[PDB]
Amino acid sequence: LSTQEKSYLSAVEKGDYASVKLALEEAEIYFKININCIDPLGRTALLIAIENENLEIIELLLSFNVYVGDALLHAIRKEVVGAVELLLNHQFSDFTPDITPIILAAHTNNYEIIKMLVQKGVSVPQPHEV
Amino acid sequence: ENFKELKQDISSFRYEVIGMMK
Amino acid sequence: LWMSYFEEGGTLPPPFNIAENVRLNHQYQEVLRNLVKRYVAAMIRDAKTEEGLTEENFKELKQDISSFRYEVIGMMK
Repeated sequence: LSTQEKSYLSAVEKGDYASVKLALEEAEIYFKININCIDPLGRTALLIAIENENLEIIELLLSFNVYVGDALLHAIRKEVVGAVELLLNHQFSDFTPDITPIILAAHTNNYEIIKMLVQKGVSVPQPHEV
Repeated sequence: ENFKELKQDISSFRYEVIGMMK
Repeated sequence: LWMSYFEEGGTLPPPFNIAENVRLNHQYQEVLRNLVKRYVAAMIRDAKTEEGLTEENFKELKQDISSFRYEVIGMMK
């Protein structure tokens, strides 16, 4: 949680573009900061970007190969649509280890997201009957 | 969850315009 | 009621009535850490978003636009 990381997280949250771009540029050359830092509330850059729905920021982050984790599930849970399209074509969990993307999508009615997942091809287990 | 997005969009627009004019 | 029929206290109907404690705190400590993490994440961070809007929000949202307008108008002259 160095001051450069705090400044960079604030830049991502507010929505400044040039600042985050040059920060990702100058981060690699020196290794003085980490792009995968964690907020005191457990919110890396990708999570907050997804929450605010900044598609350009999201793509920029993706291009520089940031760790994904349950970002797909986080985007599904918050009904963001285009982010799902971006996130498909590419150990403190939050959801129980028994949730697959189609299941969590079905939990929250969303015709678009469900129709997008189904075409890729998934299946849901049929539990044993008693 | 709606107010936050609506505010940050304005903020980002402001940054873009201000930075692009200098 | 149920808990009364667990220990080996009476075990008999009426008519016929004639390392270990220093170490185990470790696992429970770990479990508390994990549980508090889960709770604070999923109860007072994601439930503080579905509340509602009042005028305290509208005023800020309006004044931000006004300030942006002043900045742009003044900077262009």
